[PDB]
Amino acid sequence: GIREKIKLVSSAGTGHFYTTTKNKRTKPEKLELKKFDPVVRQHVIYKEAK
Amino acid sequence: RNGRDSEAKRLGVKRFGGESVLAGSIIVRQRGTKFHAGANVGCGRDHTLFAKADGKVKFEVKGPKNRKFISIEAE
Amino acid sequence: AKLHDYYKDEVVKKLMTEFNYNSVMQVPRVEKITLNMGVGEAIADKKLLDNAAADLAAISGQKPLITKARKSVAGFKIRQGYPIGCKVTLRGERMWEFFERLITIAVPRIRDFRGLSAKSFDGRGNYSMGVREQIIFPEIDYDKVDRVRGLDITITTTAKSDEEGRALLAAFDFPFR
Amino acid sequence: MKKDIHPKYEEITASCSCGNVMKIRSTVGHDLNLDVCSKCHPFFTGKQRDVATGGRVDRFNKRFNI
Amino acid sequence: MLQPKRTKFRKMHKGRNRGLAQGTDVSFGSFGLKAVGRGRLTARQIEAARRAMTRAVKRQGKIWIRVFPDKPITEKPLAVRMGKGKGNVEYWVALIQPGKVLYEMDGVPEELAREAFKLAAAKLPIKTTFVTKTVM
Amino acid sequence: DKKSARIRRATRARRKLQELGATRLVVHRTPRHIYAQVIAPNGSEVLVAASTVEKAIAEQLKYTGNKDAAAAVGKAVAERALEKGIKDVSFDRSGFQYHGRVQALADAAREAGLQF
Amino acid sequence: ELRVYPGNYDEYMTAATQARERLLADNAKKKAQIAELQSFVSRFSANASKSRQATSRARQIDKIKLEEVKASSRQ
RNA sequence: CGCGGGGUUGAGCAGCCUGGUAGCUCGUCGGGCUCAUAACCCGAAGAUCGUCGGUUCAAAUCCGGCCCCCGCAACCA
RNA sequence: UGCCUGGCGGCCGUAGCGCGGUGGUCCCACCUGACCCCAUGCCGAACUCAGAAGUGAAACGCCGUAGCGCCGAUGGUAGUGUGGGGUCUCCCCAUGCGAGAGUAGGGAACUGCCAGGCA
RNA sequence: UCCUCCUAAAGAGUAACGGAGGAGCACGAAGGUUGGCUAAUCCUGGUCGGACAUCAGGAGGUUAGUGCAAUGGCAUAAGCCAGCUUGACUGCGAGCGUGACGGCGCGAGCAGGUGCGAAAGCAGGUCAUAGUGAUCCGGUGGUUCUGAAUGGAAGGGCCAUC
RNA sequence: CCGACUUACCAACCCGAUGCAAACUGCGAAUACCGGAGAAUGUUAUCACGGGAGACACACGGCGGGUGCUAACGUCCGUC
Ligand SMILES: *C(=O)[C@H](CCSC)NC=O
Ligand SMILES: [Mg+2]
Ligand SMILES: [Mg+2]
Ligand SMILES: [Mg+2]
Ligand SMILES: [Mg+2]
Ligand SMILES: [Mg+2]
Ligand SMILES: [Mg+2]
Ligand SMILES: [Mg+2]
Ligand SMILES: [Mg+2]
Ligand SMILES: [Mg+2]
Ligand SMILES: [Mg+2]
Ligand SMILES: [Mg+2]
Ligand SMILES: [Mg+2]
Ligand SMILES: [Mg+2]
Repeated sequence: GIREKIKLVSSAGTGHFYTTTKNKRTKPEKLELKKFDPVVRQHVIYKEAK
Repeated sequence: RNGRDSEAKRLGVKRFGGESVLAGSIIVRQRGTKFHAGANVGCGRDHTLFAKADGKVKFEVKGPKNRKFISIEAE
Repeated sequence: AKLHDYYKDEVVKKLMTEFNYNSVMQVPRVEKITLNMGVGEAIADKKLLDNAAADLAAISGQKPLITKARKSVAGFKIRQGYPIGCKVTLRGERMWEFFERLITIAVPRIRDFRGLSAKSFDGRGNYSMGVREQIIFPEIDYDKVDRVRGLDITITTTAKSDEEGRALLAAFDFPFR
Repeated sequence: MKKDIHPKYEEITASCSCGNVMKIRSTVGHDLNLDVCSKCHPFFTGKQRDVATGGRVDRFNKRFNI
Repeated sequence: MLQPKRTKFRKMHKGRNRGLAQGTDVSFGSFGLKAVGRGRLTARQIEAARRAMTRAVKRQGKIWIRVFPDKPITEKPLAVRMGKGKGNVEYWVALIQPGKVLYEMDGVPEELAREAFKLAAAKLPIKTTFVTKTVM
Repeated sequence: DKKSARIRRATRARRKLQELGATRLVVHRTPRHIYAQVIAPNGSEVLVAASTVEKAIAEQLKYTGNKDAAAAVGKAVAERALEKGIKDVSFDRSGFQYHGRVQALADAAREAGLQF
Repeated sequence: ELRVYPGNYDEYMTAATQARERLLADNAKKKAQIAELQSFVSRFSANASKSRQATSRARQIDKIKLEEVKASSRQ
């Protein structure tokens, strides 16, 4: 509805992304969560893009 | 204005007392937590008590508030 | 403090002889003094609550706690969480000092002095009192003041009887009737 | 206390117009002189002298010059 | 008439009517009209029988009505096919079992309460009887 | 009340230790003494008991009931348990904050040879 | 949205004014022939023997579909 | 009570189109003009936005209930 | 061995409330102070630290009392499985199971592992 | 189409144009962990302040609360605050529950890398059950898996996703 | 102003007694159901896999019930 989809692209250099939904009215800035990257097998930072 | 209902959820005790259950088998499918998890049983996010080690189910009443507890004998 | 040592020196003996006690720790004693102001309206002027807290902090040198609405009562257009008043609880040295410097100079400054009522009791030996204005304390100097905000003072003691609560504050030279 | 969030509290010597030296602590920092405190307050005569206005009988009689 | 001023739900199941009753003793007054039959009893027959009770004594004595309808009874209108919903609430009945003491009065002579009950027993659809207070 | 509001503060971790089946080192702290005891997994019978109220640790200490006193009783249970064959326990908090003389009890016991 | 109008300042003024005014007139026409259609749909579509005469217009209101109008940011 | 509509100052109507602003025409009241009424010019008045509720920082506007009025429908053999 | 106190349980109102009394050598609580280890949406009130001057008032423990809470028969009543019957929108007979409420009454716990003080 | 209660006859299931209410979401905290906390409602005393705002004492005991309807729950709190954080992880998964099938649900434990905590430990989203649609066709990213003589490439496949 | 007085009138919370409920429960059966042990009996009556089907318009009667008017050889469920 109002909460639409974004993807958290990996900042470990590879092509990997988790998918989540974010309320774009209240939060206008990106998401920054440390999430597991299985290609490199370590916890890197995961910025959002689309 | 009426005539709506939901599919039955098939709750209730699955393995009654005295039944020799294997490991990981569901014992009670619950909605709240009417039966509390005792010894060698768990409690999922759905509140479904499941055997955590094979044996014989045991229903018992204990605790300050006369709660219903489910245990397992290591047999 | 001064009033604390006055108490422990002579009021203990006075009350012991007046109530035929047998242990020192049985005499009623003051336990805390809580002074609060319910500013009523802060929804209109959110800063007036800040100014009221500043007034209370000037009156008693402790930063007040801002007490917020408990239930969303519909009469006065408030909801849960709205800041409604400010409160200070004083214990020990600060309690005794404020008690002394109230009863000595702040009380006589009320216009048309009468003497505080003797029936202002909750029934368990704890006293309550209003002031109707705060200028009577020496801590307001007619500069930032815009309202005539007052205080509400509750002296809570370990007295277990209304009569004992009467006598405890009477023995301290309270301006009674 | 909680590390300098309260107004400054120090000992001051506030005296009355009738002498009345007291050693107190207050958050003013400047000495204060004021009216009579309860140490010498007219709390027993300030009320007995308050009733002075009233009664035109004696005013009529003092006007009885004729 | 009689009616629950408020009800949690608009319509109620037909249900059944079995077993004996619980209000079997005269507890407020001194003479009572104990039911002997069975069957639901409307709220128009409560008032049409109380009016005969209050008219025979003509002022004398309190009377107690120890029964209350609190049971809605629906009724499909005329010339309407079956189904397509439940009916419309029309009246309220008090399910009466044998033994249920219906009315009781007090302060009047026995021979006059017998005649007032007999006048009010003829407006009811169930067999009734006369019962006096006991010591238990 | 302070003891009802503290036993309530302890019932959470007490029961988790029971369902994990763990022998627990339970502490009780008093403004005058400090007690410690190792308790069997069933929670009913004790194994090792040592406290500053004991006349074997009372005179060695200048004062019973400070961080120094707690440190001494810490070594008392740890050595006592090791002679009894118990190496793994769980520190039961009893609602007291792990901050003061309670902490000095665990630190002395942990370092002295006990493992938790 | 940025939409490029060739020309000059006056050219943009006249172009924007003319286009917005024609849009707010297309809207009027669509509103009129939707309201008239909906009048017929409300009159019919419940008649017992003429019910199926509102369904050739119920589907035609579904084909006019006035275009989205967004509030001008001038104010 | 099955489907739509509206209740706003004394009368008839905008304002509800995406919450902050109660308005227009006639009418009522007080002056002026006139020999006097009308017309005309000046000034002001009055309304709980049908009534009770809910999100709302605010409501009339958004939502819900209740009443009043105004239109359609309650089929064929 | 006996009594009292502290900790951890078993058991969970026959075990909990209310009223009267009682205990400070040990233990427990209150208590003195607080720059500091720590803390308060403010307040050493709570959490926490250093120690013992006083009390047993408050709390707590213990004892006694039925005013409540609580437990609760026997007999009867209701219901009901199977087989029969009736004037069959409700019941009865044979037989097996047999409540709920209420009545007489019971009743202000019992017990285990350690560690102290005095026996 | 999905969820909750009753009819439903004390395991599960069970129909009608039977009786009553909801859903087509919300949340980078309203998730994780650690530490702490305990309500409604009336009685007395006080400046405005009154039946009801804030304060103090007592009675009460969860009659409060839960982002959202109902039921089942919850004090060890699943209810209320505060610090740090991203387990709202990747690959698997003994064993079960419920489905005619498509499928849906619960899950101890193992391997890799984190978070909170002194530690034992808890964490694979939220107190639980609603918040959702198969296949075809096509889009974007990664990947020598294939590449119609051979080297490439288009195009297929595979993984994530619209 | 104060409420100065008066009420034949209404009246919540509580206390004692008497009732009612499918969507009430501080209580609570008979049956039914799940699991275990044991005899007697029953041409395996049980399970699994495989070849072939038919059937998915049911009706009445007893018991428990919705709807109906506790009307219908009425209508919709559970069990025999
Ligand atoms: C309509 O139903 C009537 C029936 C009679 S025909 C035998 N007439 C039709 O035309
Ligand atoms: Mg069932
Ligand atoms: Mg059944
Ligand atoms: Mg939550
Ligand atoms: Mg916690
Ligand atoms: Mg939580
Ligand atoms: Mg939820
Ligand atoms: Mg090639
Ligand atoms: Mg390719
Ligand atoms: Mg078919
Ligand atoms: Mg069929
Ligand atoms: Mg059939
Ligand atoms: Mg038939
Ligand atoms: Mg048929």
